[PDB]
Amino acid sequence: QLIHKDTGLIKEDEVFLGHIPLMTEDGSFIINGADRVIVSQIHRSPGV
Amino acid sequence: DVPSKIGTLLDLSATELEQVLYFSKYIVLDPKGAILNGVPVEKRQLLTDEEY
Amino acid sequence: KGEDVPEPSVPESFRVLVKELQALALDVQTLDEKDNPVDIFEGLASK
Amino acid sequence: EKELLEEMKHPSRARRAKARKRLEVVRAFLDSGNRPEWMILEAVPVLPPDLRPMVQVDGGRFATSDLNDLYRRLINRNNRLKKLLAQGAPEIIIRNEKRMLQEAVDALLDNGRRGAPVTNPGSDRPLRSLTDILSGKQGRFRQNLLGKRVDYSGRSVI
Amino acid sequence: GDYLIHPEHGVGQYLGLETREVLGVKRDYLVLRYKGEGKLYLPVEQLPLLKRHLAGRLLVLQAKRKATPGRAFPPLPEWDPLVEKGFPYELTPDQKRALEEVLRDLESPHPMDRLVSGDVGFGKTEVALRAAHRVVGHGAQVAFLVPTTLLAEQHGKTFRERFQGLPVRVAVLSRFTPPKEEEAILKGLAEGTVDIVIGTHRLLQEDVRFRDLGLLIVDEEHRFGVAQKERIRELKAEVDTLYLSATPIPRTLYSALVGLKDLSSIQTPPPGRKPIKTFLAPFDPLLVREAILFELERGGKVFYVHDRVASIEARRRFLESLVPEARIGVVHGQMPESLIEETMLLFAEGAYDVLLATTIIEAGLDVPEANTILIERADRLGLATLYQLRGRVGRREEEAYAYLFHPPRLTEAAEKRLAAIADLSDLGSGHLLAERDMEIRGVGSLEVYTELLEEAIRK
Amino acid sequence: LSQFKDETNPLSSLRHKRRISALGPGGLTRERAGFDVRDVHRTHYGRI
DNA sequence: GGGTATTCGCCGTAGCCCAACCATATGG
DNA sequence: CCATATGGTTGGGCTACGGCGAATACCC
Repeated sequence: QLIHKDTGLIKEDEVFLGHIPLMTEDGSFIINGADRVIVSQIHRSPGV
Repeated sequence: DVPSKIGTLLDLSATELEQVLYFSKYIVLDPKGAILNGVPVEKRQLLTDEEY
Repeated sequence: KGEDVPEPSVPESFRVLVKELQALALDVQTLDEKDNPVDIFEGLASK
Repeated sequence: EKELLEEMKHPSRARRAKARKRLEVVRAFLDSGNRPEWMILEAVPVLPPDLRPMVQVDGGRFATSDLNDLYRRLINRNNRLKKLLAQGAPEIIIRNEKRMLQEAVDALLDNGRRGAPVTNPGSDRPLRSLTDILSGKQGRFRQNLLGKRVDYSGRSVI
Repeated sequence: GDYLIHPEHGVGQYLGLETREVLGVKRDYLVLRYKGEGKLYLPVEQLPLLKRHLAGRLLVLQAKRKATPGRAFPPLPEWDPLVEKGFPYELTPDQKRALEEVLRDLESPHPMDRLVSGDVGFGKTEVALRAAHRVVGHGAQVAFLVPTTLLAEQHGKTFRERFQGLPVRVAVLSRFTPPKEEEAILKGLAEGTVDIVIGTHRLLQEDVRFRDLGLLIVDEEHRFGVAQKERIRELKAEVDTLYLSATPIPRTLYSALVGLKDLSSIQTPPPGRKPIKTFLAPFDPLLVREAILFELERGGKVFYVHDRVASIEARRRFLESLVPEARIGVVHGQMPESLIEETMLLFAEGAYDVLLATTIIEAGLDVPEANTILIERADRLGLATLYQLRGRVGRREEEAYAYLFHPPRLTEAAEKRLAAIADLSDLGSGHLLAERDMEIRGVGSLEVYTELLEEAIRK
Repeated sequence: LSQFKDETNPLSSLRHKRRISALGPGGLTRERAGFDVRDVHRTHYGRI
């Protein structure tokens, strides 16, 4: 949404914003034909 | 390398050779009977180029 | 040809050390025990 | 060295140590018989091209030895200074170019000790110095003299 | 639900009204979708801003033009003497050797395919003049192209000067030619009452006819245009053409000019056409102070160029803050040309001192007293302009000084390009070889060349 | 974590999916790695 | 000043932007 | 009727820890 603060120029504009890889039905990731996998990370939680 | 050989023998630092080698300060090679503005000139003493 | 190998003389690795040392423009006094500078090339590439 | 010995007779142990270090240097130059005037460089060597092999890969690209393009930079520096001295230029350009030539020597000997490592433009890994050819694991000592591959060998399981 | 003649964003569609949310304010807007759904909902208060509604053809053609020689122009031992006596001046023996060499190629029936880097000296139209009087020696016409109207003017001037008492009909046709006289010249070269036609893009655009298209003088074709080269090829139905393109195409055809096009340049610049003191450098304003001090010591004139979109004027105001002494203008174009010639006569009157020009086209004169030149964006340029600047600074025997300002050293191809600019002293083929190196860097097939050349013979 | 997907068997793929880790950009290093990042706390019981 | 740890530091560990040129639009 | 302003066409060119150390103040 182009919303000019002083003008009020209202231009709605959808934009193409990249090609997002999709997790497959089993859950994998074909990347460049090849198959990736992501191992989930643990770390210390935030807080006090 | 630490120390610098020029800074070893001619008793200076990397900044001083930075000034004389890469042209930021003059160093006097002959005092020529001059004066370093009240204090006299003495060989191996740094000096800015405009003041030179 | 079916013989034993020859025996390598002054090392060519050590030669390329001498070459890069002179590329840093340094003297190496490679010598015998009696101070003969044995040019390992024996005059191959030395004037 | 006499007054350095006088400082050795002077009780200031700190200045004793400093004059002692400088005395070690000057004593080493004395027994060495070296001329300390040789520490200023004029006669730049030339590396033989088998030692700096710019041999070409299949796809046009090369075994780009970084010191060769550094040598090119130095040649342009030298000839720029030569033509600048050959015309009676104003001194500021002369001084700037002499300084830049000094930078060229400084980066060629070892890039990135004074200032940043000037890489190839369009790249950020540096130009592998002659010291880098010498020093380091991939440097001459550790790489080329301590670990290698071998012909007439085999490998299987037991 | 209505179309719109919308001024400032093209096609508009009034699709009703939109009462939309300014953050607290319900202003009214118009439902407007544009070209590619330009979904602007402008405030309705701006009511007046809205009203309610490939080359292989020419390759095989020029290959056949290679495969078909055509007519010869025999040497005509009165026609070239008739013009040749009229030149009261020495010619370069290199250029004279090239002159009678390409005249011998005119005597060949083959299509004359010559390039010569004859740039500045003892009349550089002179070879074209005597070749043209051979061409009209058989009455054939002389097409003459040009990069710009001013050079066309100057060359047709020199043709008129050469042909005062010689009936070789020259005529200029471009933008500045009056329209009745434009089609008069079009009809006349169409009638053969004109022998030499002169001008820029209009000649390629204006529908021309040739009684006998004998000569086609092209010159510095890189700025004339590569598609304009193809329009020349359209106007090249098997004719014989002259190329003084000293500054050539950037090796999209210039390496192909090696081999088939006759590379007949002249060398040996006049020792007395001496170089200018080149100083490639970074920028520093104190060196500028020194240089302009030298130029006011000689009382000369100053060249400094600005090519960036940034304000020529506030830059000039910064200069005047540094240098309140001189009097500087702004020769950014997009101006009425009265201002242009007024600046010309202001640097003739010379109380104006620093020519803040902005193009080598805007530096298209060599003022004699302009004996310094200051360039800061030569990285973002091209070499022909560079030594045209070099050829536009300094009168002879006045040792001018070229100052070139480049603090960024981060454009390695352009860096060594400026290096191989500033190494060159003067026109000792560094024109040629510097262009050679440049276009080697610029672009960087005989198999399909002679292959389809054979089937062109089969045609 | 952009790891090569392994498919030596279905169990290999499954265990590779169910693998979890403690390293990564923002994980830890092997240099200062002690035993607290190596031993098993009592709170891992029935948990890991 | 001679000597004391000290305390923390350093080193090591892929975008226009104009330049000619042309026709297109317009008020005295 | 001409002019000056519009814009269109290429042209051509480029963009956080550890060991030692080094000031760091400090005892008599």
